Amino acid sequence: MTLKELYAETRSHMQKSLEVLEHNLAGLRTGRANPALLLHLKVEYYGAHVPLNQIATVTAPDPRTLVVQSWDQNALKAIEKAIRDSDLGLNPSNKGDALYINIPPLTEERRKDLVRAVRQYAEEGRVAIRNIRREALDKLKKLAKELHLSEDETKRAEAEIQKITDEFIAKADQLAEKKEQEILG
Amino acid sequence: ATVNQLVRKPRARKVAKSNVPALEACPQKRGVCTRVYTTTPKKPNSALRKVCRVRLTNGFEVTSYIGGEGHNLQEHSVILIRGGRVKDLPGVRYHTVRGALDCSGVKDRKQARSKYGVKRPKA
Amino acid sequence: ARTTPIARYRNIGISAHIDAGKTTTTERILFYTGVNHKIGEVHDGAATMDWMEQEQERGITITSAATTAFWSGMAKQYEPHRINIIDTPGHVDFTIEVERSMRVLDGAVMVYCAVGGVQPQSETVWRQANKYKVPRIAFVNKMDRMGANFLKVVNQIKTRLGANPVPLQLAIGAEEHFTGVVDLVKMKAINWNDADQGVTFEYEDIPADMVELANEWHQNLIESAAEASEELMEKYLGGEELTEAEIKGALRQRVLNNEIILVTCGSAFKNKGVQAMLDAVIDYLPSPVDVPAINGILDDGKDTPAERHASDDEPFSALAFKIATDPFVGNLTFFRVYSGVVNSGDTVLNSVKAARERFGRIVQMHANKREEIKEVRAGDIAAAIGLKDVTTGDTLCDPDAPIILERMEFPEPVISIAVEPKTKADQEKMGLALGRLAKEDPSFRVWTDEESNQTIIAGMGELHLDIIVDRMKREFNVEANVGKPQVAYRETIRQKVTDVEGKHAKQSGGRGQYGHVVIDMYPLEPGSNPKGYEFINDIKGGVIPGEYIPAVDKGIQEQLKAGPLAGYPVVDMGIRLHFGSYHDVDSSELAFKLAASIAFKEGFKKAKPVLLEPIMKVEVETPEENTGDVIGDLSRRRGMLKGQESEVTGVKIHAEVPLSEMFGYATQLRSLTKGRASYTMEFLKYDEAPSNVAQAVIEARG
RNA sequence: CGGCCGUAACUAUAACGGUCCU
RNA sequence: GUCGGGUAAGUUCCGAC
RNA sequence: GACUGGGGCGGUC
RNA sequence: GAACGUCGUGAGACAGUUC
RNA sequence: CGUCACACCAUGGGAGUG
RNA sequence: CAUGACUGGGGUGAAGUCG
Repeated sequence: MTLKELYAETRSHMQKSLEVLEHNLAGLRTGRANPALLLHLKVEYYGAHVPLNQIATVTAPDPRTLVVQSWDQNALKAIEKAIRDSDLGLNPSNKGDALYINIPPLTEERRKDLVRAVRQYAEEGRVAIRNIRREALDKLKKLAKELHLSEDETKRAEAEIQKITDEFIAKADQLAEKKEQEILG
Repeated sequence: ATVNQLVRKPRARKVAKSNVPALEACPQKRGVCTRVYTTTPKKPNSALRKVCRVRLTNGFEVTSYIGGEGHNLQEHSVILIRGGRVKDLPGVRYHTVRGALDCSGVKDRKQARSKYGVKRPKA
Repeated sequence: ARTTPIARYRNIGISAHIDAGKTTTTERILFYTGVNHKIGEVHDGAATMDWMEQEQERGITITSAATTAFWSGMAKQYEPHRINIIDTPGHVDFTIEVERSMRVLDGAVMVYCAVGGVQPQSETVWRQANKYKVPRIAFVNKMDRMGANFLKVVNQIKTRLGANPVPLQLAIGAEEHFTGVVDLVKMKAINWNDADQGVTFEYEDIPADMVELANEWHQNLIESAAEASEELMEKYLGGEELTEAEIKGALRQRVLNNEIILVTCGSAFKNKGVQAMLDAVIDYLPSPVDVPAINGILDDGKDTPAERHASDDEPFSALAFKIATDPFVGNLTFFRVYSGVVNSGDTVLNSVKAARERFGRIVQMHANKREEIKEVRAGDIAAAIGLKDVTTGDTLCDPDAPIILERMEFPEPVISIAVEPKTKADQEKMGLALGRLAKEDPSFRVWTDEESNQTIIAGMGELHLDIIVDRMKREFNVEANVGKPQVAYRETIRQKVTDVEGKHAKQSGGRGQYGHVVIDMYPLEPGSNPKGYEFINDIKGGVIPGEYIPAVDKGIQEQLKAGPLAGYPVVDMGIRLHFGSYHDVDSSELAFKLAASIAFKEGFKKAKPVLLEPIMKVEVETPEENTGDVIGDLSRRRGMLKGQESEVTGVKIHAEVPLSEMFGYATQLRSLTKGRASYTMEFLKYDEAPSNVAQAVIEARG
């Protein structure tokens, strides 16, 4: 174990935890009226199980409407089963070649129970990156003995892994913040 | 018992429990219709029947049966509850009047016109 | 009852746009016409107007209350007799409602703003209205503004509006210095002494500069006159004068046959010269002696024409022309009686939508007071309180008498503005408003589905479309530009994807349960079928037990409809069971439930939806300069044109615009076509986006 | 006075199963 | 911290988890 | 123990 | 001053918390 | 037969709130 | 008497897991 190979491994690992974080934010069907709402409805296209972007675009003018633009008349429908549902639940209206979407609860309330979950799950993702820092640190301890780095040296190097973690924490916050604009859409 | 045992604690009655939330001692009650369901019957029978939650004028919400060979209610249409529970459908101890308020009524029915929604056919 | 005949009843209208001074003109008209105001008060400014500060103003005026604004001769100039002013419209564009109103009144006064000449709103209504026969005289109002001379106003009436206008009056002064009108038919020139009336009027000079004008306008009167009759045309052509009697005869003839539009002047804003014009309405525009009849056809089929004619002895017939909702006992349905008589507490017939009516209490609404009456006679006008199915345009007749006297029904074209909720709070408020609107007006339009797809709102008259939309967005709130149109769909999903495997082969649940299917989904014709759906067994009982092939298949089918698709079930897709496994000699209910469950988890993932969106036939009628602009509106509204043909003052574009793409269509359309358009929106088809519909809409849009 | 992994009807959780060491 | 409450708005406070 | 871009930790003698 | 978690054989310590 | 998932229904307890 | 974060047990259901 040399610093460079630990870092290369860490960069791989942490990225997977950061990906778990992206997942964790996107994966509660977000704050009902979102783009991330609709990736719980991967739509079957060309016999493939295609991601949301290839069948629609999702714009938002306010937190109470969700406009889902689908270039073709047919396409708007196949997106429509993702605005709708009951865990992605909404009641769409046709306005554009897009649905402008009136909210069924009581000026929304299904958006809340999901948004709290999203932020908690986001932190579970961050915790995962920090646990990866712990594993990286464990390896940093082994590396330290091997290259004869002292306790202070390894703890400074561990702090450096923690700073690298914190870049992904910063990105985690950014990821969350992007989902926040969706929630506020 | 015995006269004595009766003079003390006579024969108690029995508060008749009228299975009906939309009581108010009425033949029927107006509603609003929350939605239109299609729940399944009990174990002995099959086939999905039509029902719907109603927001009775007295607040007392309750699902009413929508008998007839042809539904036509909306998630806002105003119907009139009558009574007569239904077995296969539990909790559904009511039925929406056929041919009243903002509801509709069976179509092409030529037998038992009184019931359902029909009044003297094409002659 | 009545004492004055049909002839000495004058059903006359005022067709006047907003630009002539909507408020001022109506107050002044109620005063002017044969007293519908407090006794006297006709000299000097403000005192004239004491009647309206004390009680009711506006309406439509029955007049002849015999104490002010009369003339000395019977049926000569003003009054001695009944003059009923039923209003006419001349705003925006022509509609069936505009046509309908013009027919209740027997004559009309078209009113123009002097400065504006002929504004857009007046012309569009006029050319279309002329085709369905409407006699009009022109009243150049607002002579306290510019255009307060014949030449400016008259060119606009010919050019913009397409009538033949001609001078027969000369104005004295122009703008603020205007104070008089010269009558070139009675040969007086009049200076009005008050800014309300003109009592203590001074017959005055014609200024030297206007002597010439007056003589030319008199000559223009003679030229116009001569066209009436072949005899007059001979005399004119050589040179020979057409005397007072000749011109008077010609004026009556040409106005009643709508061969001309006489031009008069007088401001109803500075309130001088109006009175002279109103005398001419009484003298020369039609009365019920020229229209005592109303003609229908049977309500049962269209078997025979049936003609009504005035006579108390003849059965009742009346045309309802307006509905108001009085808080007294509800809806008052104003009607003009053509024949017969109706008495309070009678049964009358709604002889066009075939309902029996209970004629309750009948009232005549003066513009100052409410007076309950018990009877109406032939020629009388009144409002009945409480009717079953008689509303605006609807026919009233005796207890029974089938006859179509309504030749344009109360349900009217879908010209809509969209009232849109956005929150559940707004959705709740919407529901209350729609219920309320239906009960007062059954002929409004709404488009709606539950919780969303709601509402596109249409009115039934010029005030009406605005009034209904305003109350919903203002008083009862609404957060605009979200939901507005009803929908309904089916899937048409197709794709050749050989695989999805569902294999369950465990000990769960209960006994050992095994079910395995592999299915190939292959394209089936994108129909309009909501059922779909073709199943082929490539391998039958060897892949799942032959006895059980429907149960397993049914379990997936139900579940698949619930999975990733389009919100509309697997429809117009072909499905091929071609492989699978499991004990083909054993089954249980439980086995098909597990088999279906695993099959469904794999199954949702692979295919390729294709469906439909509603396309609306949007027929837009706008003035012809907007051919550009309708196509422009369509571009901003992803819409297209499929034919565009001229229609009178306007062009009629036959556009296809998706129903789905409206944004409060009338508002957008008006903005892009400069307020001049009208439209109807009817379903054309739901579409797969066909080549012409997709290409054309995109084409307009860029 | 423990861990790692897979898992039921929209997800998320996993009563359940597995497995390593006490 | 999260939910609830009080507030026009409550990194404190009170009730929960 | 010292060296040490204060010293200490680290590292080196 | 005192305490918890954590670090240290320990004196004590913390870019932790707590009165 | 009893947990333990779910989904509804009514109901006891509750910082307190009206 | 109405109501409340959360929470307890009861009842149905469709019947799943575990025995």
